[PDB]
Amino acid sequence: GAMQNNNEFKIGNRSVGYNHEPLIICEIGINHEGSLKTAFEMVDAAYNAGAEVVKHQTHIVEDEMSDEAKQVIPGNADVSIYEIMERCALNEEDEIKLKEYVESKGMIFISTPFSRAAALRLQRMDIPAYKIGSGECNNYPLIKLVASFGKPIILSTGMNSIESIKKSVEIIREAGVPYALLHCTNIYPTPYEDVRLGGMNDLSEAFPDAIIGLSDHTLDNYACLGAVALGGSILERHFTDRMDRPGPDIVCSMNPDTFKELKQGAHALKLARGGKKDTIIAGEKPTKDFAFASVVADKDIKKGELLSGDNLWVKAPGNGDFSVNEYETLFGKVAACNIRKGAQIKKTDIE
Amino acid sequence: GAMQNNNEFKIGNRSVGYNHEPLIICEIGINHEGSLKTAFEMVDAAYNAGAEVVKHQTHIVEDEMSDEAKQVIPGNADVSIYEIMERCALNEEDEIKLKEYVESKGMIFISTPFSRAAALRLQRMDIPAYKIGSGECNNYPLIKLVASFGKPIILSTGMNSIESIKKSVEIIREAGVPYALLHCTNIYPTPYEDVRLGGMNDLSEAFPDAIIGLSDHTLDNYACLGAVALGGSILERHFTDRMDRPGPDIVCSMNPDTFKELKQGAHALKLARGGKKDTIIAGEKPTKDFAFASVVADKDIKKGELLSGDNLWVKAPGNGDFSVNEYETLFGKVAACNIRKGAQIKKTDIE
Ligand SMILES: [Mn+2]
Ligand SMILES: [Mn+2]
Repeated sequence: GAMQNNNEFKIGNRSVGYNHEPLIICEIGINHEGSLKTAFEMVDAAYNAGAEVVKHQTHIVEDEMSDEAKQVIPGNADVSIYEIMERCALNEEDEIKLKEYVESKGMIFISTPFSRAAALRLQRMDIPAYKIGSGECNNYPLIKLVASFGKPIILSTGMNSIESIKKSVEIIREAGVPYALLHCTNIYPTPYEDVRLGGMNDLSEAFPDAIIGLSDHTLDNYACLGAVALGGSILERHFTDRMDRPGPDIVCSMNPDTFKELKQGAHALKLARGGKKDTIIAGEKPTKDFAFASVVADKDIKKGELLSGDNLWVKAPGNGDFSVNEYETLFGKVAACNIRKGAQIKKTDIE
Repeated sequence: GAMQNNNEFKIGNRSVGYNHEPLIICEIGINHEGSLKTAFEMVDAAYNAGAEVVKHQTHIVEDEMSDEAKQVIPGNADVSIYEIMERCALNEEDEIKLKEYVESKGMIFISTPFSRAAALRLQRMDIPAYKIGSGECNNYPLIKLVASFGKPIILSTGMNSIESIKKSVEIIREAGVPYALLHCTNIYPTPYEDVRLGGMNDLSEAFPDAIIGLSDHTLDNYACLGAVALGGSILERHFTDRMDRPGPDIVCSMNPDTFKELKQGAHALKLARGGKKDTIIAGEKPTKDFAFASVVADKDIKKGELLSGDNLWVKAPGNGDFSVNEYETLFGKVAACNIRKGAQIKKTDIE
């Protein structure tokens, strides 16, 4: 039940929450490999595919990592995280041009700051909402800074327990900004078996004021579609204009075609999800009228004979005086006239 | 939580339940339009597509409907239900040949009896499990007969409230047979908005011993995929060898290609569904090691100076002596030596 709720906030003019259309975040991330030309090509592909939001990563290497980062390699690469981020990072001027380009296509630009310096850059740019990546979910000092900007926060929760996340949510609530929690697994790519969609329920139950979604790094749309069925309001996958691009995140990115498929599926499952079993569906009425059973004579019954389980049965359609629900209530009734085998039992057939 | 359970039973050698691979029932139904040749063509298409189960409908018109049925038209047709069933019904000899053909392809044959006579025919054939359609979900006399055969029952629950279904489940439990409940909406085709996947949860909560699934009549796989994400164990769609076939149910049927897509998606979502947020994923360890923050000097600190929020900050990677969680614990500590701006704070750097 927890995920079926009225929680909502706006990112600019776009309302997100269970009662709204799911929102797909196209995470270009570092997929541009440091090139504004490639980034624009990817923004073009997102726009033409029907995207509403393009998300960036804001990398200021000096403030985001210490020299130790030069000695440590990610699971999906063979060089240091420092080398990757130095290679892919857009400087401030280029990132400002990227935000302008995204907005010139009528889409929303948001980003993930990976540092204090990055957070401050985005505040100067006045972005409408902040994403906090799973690597920074336990970075309470950074979250406190970002929350002070007064914009909604979308918090990815991979690599963190509910217990760890509580401290971040406390900081966010204290700042008085609305927020979303995205369930996430940070393996690039993520196997289906590690997704644990049930994590979304767990988050929603622990944090009843949270908007809930999924950030994903599997190779396809199945996990995100499943998330929508569960009640997810925000979906995030990395995004590329084409799958032959180089880069460590390309492998789990969606492309224009698969984005379009996700948007279509998300809409269908937004419509199909939730609701209640007992809700009466007007469209079924012709089916109920022909398919439901009425009580019929199973033998010729003479006037004055007793109705029973031996001489009554039930058959479609549902327009007879007695429904199958009343079948046993007729036992012991007296035939008021001769009753023909196969005929519906009428109220006038009994005394 | 209700749908995440250990409930199970077998249909022949095939185990069904939340902890098993989802089972897709290929409901040929009346799609053969009364022709054994067409029925065999459809069985061939199901086999070659990878189907495990072919489901029939067993129609003995005299016992399933009274003469009133000649005056009533289904929502998805323009002739009487009587005319449709008389046209499509396979006689006993032909239905026996159909069961043999399905089994000769190594698939399981089950069927839905729409009458007492049909139920008795299937008992003579010794089918491994019985399906009860939504039109018969409130046909308590028929359910009592079928349950007496001692085989598992798969009960569709469209057009019926939880209250109505309780009476059928009582009968089933009394007979001592295991059972599944399929959530269902009986409009042909069903709009996404009428699916109400939440109905599955409602059933599971009301009937905690039930295996739970979805029977569907939408135009595509989205609803069934959503059902798998929720914990569904049995999926049913009508099945045709090709979509250009005539017949009132063809429109919402899956074909070989879309069956294959559903089977693939059902497997992915069987893997991805459920689980817990706090579960530790071994594969994320390299990400945690590079991405998590450690405490660093934010200024040159001279020996004897106090550590504080002004001269400390936090940065990746996660191999420093102090985690971001310990950031505030260092406030007021005394520098045991000169500490260089940007360096990780070490245990030997404090008194
Ligand atoms: Mn990511
Ligand atoms: Mn059906």
